[PDB]
Amino acid sequence: MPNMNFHDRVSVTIEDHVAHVLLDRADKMNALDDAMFEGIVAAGHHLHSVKGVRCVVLSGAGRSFCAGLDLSSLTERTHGNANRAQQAAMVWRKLPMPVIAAVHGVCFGGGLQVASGADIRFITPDARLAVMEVKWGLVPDMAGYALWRGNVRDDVLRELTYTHREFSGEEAVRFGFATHVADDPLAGAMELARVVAEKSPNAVRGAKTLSNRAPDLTVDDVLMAESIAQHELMYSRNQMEAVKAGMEKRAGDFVDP
Amino acid sequence: MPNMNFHDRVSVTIEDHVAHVLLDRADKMNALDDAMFEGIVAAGHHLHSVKGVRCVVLSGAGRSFCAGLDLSSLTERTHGNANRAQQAAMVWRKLPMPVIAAVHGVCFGGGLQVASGADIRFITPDARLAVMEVKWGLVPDMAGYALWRGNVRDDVLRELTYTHREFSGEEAVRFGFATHVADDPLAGAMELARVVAEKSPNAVRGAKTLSNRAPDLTVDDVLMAESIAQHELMYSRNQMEAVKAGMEKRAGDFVDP
Amino acid sequence: MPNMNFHDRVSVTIEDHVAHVLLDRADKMNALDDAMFEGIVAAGHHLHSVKGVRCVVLSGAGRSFCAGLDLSSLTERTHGNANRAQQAAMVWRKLPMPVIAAVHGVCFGGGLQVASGADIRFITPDARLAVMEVKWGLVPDMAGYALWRGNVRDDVLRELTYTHREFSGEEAVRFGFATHVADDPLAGAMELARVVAEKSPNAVRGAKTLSNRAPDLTVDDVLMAESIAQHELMYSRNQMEAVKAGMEKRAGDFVDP
Repeated sequence: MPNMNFHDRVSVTIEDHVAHVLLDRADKMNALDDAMFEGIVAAGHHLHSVKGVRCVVLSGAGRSFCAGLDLSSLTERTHGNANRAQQAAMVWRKLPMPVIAAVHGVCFGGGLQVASGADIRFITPDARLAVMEVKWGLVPDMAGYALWRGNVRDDVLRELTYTHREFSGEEAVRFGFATHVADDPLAGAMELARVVAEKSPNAVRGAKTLSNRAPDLTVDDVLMAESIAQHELMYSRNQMEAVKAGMEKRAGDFVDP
Repeated sequence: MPNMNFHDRVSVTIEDHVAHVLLDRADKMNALDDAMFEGIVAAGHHLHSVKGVRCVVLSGAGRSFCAGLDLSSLTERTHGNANRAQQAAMVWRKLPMPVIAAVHGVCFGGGLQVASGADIRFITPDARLAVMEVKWGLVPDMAGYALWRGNVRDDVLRELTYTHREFSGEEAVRFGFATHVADDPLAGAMELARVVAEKSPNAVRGAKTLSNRAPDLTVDDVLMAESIAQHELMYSRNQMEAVKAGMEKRAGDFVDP
Repeated sequence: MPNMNFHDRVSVTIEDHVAHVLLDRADKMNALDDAMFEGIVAAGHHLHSVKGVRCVVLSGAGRSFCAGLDLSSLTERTHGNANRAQQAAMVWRKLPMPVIAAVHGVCFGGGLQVASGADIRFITPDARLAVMEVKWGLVPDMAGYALWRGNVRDDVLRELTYTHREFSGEEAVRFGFATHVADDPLAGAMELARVVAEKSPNAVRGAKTLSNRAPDLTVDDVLMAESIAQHELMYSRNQMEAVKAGMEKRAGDFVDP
């Protein structure tokens, strides 16, 4: 408590530095209508400014993560570098803290892109996924081409996009669309989020930022960005605490930004 | 019919929106002489402007896909961003429609790069491949460094290039040089090409273009290119048809660009 | 003989065109103190200008490759695009010839980044590795984000960095932190280095340079850099020798740059 609800579509609860974001339209398999878009983007935006949130778990209520877009202009940048549909996925990558998704049942189209905004994905072996867009005469346009490219082979992605074929959770892990197969992906994500929540929050945030930016920089610039990030951390209060806690084999007690 | 023949080296036949391109110099294991280069580049160029071709299958006549270069200036850009040797591989990636290669027997050097121009590769388990160039005191210069990098690990590629060692079709799939192991790679490629040929041709083409360009763009630019591509598709005639055919569980009837 | 020793921390010996670089502070598990940094960077620098070195093997004395940083400004570029800590890893990637690392025991933090500067890594199945930095409230800043990105998935790297968890040599190969599992990684690296040492040294060096630069170039520029590199090799003396030796089924006899 509180259960924070956005647009009757997304619920957020926070405990012990972990936020759990739940797509909550179980009766329509969390399909992406207008209010679900608003709900997702608003939930992620809210989380920018909650103090002390160190990790996010993102999952779906009911039987599926997200059945994709609901049947019932694009180029305008309404959310910084994104449009609204793209932000539903991108807000997770732009959050300063890591996002761990837990995927079960169907995860199609927009739903697969939204999950792909997370840092890391747990999934059931028997989940059903698809890069569904070509079926509707469209292309993936909710940031998939920016999010998939560091995890999925070029050939695999072209195939799955042109055929829009379904693949399982097990295949998803092997293809790079998910990170770990688990019978209870929510339990695995929550365990991992707890672990993340024990670490220096500044260091975790700096790492996320480097992971986010390094693919698009030249080697020279990666090197400078590493050194600039390390300069904010070295000899700071939470860094000296990490070392001390390290040395005393205890958990660090950190100040949250 | 017609069997279109280019320079007595490459044959192209088209049926039900699928073009089959056959390297046809079986008696020299489709080795890359001057006429084979001309033949390949001319065949790919011809296919730019054939209306209604929705997928290409690329394969070799006789016992091997391509034994590589035939024993018996480089920097000049004769084919847009490529020289002639590079275009033999690059023409497949620059074609608006997907190219599916089917690889068997030997596939060495230039032959491996030509195959690597395709979107997707089927291969026999017992094929023999090699990044052969270092053996001749050369480097791979027929676009391999542009084509391999989204499918093959950095470490794997440096090793195979420096040692020029042979690897099997099974290894090729695991390393990322091919997509699927099949006893009859041509039959698998043709099946996949048929599937591709059922889809909205505009959507398939937009997807290929995003897959082609997204690795070299910043995140910001990937996002804009996604939205710009989607804007050409949404509410167009073939997109409305895809949705309708989708809804009526039937095959779409599309107008070819 | 000679055993060249740098700062009492690194030993280098050269035979039959292979340099063996040994981190030699076995009694502190080759941990990275001030002198070890100096030792590494000086050893790599020396190797730039030794004529006839065609491959390098990098390994650790005693029980571990490198236990990482020793407890007992960052942004200044002291070694071209790197600071000193980054150069301990980067010098291996900037050397004109390939570097093959052999990893056993513990390989943590800085030690993992140093190994990651090599082109290719052999490792024991039961090695212990970790992206350790978050434990000390830091981020990886010894070039890991530039070196890991062509071998390791985005999701895997974010996980291992945030949790700083230990993973085995077997896992390392599957994750992309190492290339081959071997019970005797030094014996495997030395065998591979011998093979590399038989090849045209100009061709091997050109290949390393393309592998190094191609990830950061546009497709257009990769194509030009391939053609420019090939132009230095084609019809040169060592290239004509490779072909001849090729044709006569013998080892090439090359002039070293």
